[PDB]
Amino acid sequence: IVACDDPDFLTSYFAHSRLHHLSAWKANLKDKFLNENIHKYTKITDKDTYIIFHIDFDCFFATVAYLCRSSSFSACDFKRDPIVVCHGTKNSDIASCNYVARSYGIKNGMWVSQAEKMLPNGIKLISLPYTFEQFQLKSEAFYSTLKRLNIFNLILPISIDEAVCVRIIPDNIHNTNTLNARLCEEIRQEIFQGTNGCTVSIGCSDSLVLARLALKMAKPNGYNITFKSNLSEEFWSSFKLDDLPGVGHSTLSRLESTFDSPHSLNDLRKRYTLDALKASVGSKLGMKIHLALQGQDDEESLKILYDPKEVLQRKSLSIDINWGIRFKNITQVDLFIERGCQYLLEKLNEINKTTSQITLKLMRRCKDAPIEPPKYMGMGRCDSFSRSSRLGIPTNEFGIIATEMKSLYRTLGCPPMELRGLALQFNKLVDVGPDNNQ
DNA sequence: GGGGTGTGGTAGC
DNA sequence: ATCGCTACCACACCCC
Ligand SMILES: [Mg+2]
Repeated sequence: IVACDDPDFLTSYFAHSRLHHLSAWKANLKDKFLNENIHKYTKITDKDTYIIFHIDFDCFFATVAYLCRSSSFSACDFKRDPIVVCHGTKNSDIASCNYVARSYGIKNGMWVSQAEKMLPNGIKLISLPYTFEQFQLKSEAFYSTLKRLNIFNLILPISIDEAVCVRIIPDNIHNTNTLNARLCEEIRQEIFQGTNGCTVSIGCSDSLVLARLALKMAKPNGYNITFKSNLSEEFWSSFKLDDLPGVGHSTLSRLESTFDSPHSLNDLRKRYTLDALKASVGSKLGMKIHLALQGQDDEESLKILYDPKEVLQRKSLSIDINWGIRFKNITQVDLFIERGCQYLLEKLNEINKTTSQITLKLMRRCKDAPIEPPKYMGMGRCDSFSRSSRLGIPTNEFGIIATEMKSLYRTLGCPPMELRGLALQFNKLVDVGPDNNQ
C-alpha cells in the first residue's frame, strides 16, 4: 500500500489506473502515427471518394482478461458467465463486461455492488483482474494486422482498441457491398487469428458518423454496412439519443426536455428544428447533431481526415489525481505538487518542448459532504477550482514551474485536509529549435 | 476584428 | 478496500 504522501504514490496509482492506461496508450498511438508519417503525406484530399471502416474490439478488457486469465479461472466460460474486469468487490468500477453480463443490464462504469444486484440468485458474477501488458500486446497485434492487410490508405488510431481505417475508392473501380462484406470478413478473421481469439466488430459507411453508428449496430462480433444511400426509418429507430457522437448524459438530458423525451434517433429526427436544437444544446453541437441526423459529418470532424498530422499533434500535457488524495498539511501538498511537476517535466522533455502557460485544478470537499465518501479513497462530492498562469519565457525549468504551481495552489485557498483531487497542466507547448540564442 | 479567463462536457474500458 | 485519466472543443463573459 502506497499513500498520497509516499514518494511512489504517483507510480503505483498510474500502474493501477486503467483510465491512465487508456490515456497513455492513446497518446503513444498518436505520437507513433506522427513518427511513421513524418515523411509520408497523411491526408485525404477533396479529390477522394472514400469508405470508412470503424473497427474496435468487442468488450476489449473482458475479452482479453478472459483469454489470458490465471489458473484460478480456468473453468469459467466467456459465453455463459457474466464476467467483469475490476480491481475490487464493492465500490470498484466495472471497467469492462462481456455481453452475457450486459444481457442482465450491466454497463461499464457501474460499480461491482450495483451489478451484483441485477443478477438472479445462483448466477454468480466473475471478477477478472486487469492484464494491462496483455492489453497492449493484443492492441499491437490489432494495428499490425490492419497495416499488413494493405487495404487502407489511412489508419487513424482512436484508442488502444479502436481505429478508423480509410479506404480510397478510385473512380475506375465500382465499389459494391459484396466487396465491402468481403473486406469486413477478412479483417475480422485476420484480427481473430492475429490476436489469438479476440473479436472485433466493424461499421462500414461513407461518413465517419454513420460508420460510428453502424459499428454500434454491428456489435457484438459482427459487421454492418450502411452508406448514406441506405438510410431508413429502420436504421434510426435502432439507436438511443446518446448513441450520437458528442451526446453524453448532459446533452441527453437537455435533448430529452426540449423534445418530449425522444426514445430513439428516429423520434428525434421527426420532431426537431435546427434552431430549437441549437437553442437546446448549443450552436456548434446542435449543428453537429443536425448534420449527424442526415448521415453527414461536420467540418470539425472532417479535419482528422484532411490533416491528421495537425489533429493528432499533442497541444497540452497534464496529470490528474482525483483518487487517494488525503494530506494533513501544506508541506505534504507541496511535495506532491513537486513530484507532479517532476513527472510532467520528464514527459515534456521526451517530446522536446517547453511550456509557456500552466494550470492547477483542484477538487475540494463539499462543505456538507462526508469526510470519507462511499468509494474508498474517492474524491467524493466536490467543488472544482482552477487557476492558470502565463509564464514569461517558455521553459522546462523545474524551479520556475514547481514554484508557480505551488503559488497557484495557494491562491486557491484550499486547506490540505479538504483536498480531494489535483490536476497539473502544461497548457501551451513550444518547440525547441536548433537556434537557442536569446 | 483581436486577445484573454474559468468552467463544463465528452471519449475510450 | 481500490487505483474516479486526460485531451480537446465549446461556451460565457471579460478586455483594449
Ligand atoms: Mg454518446
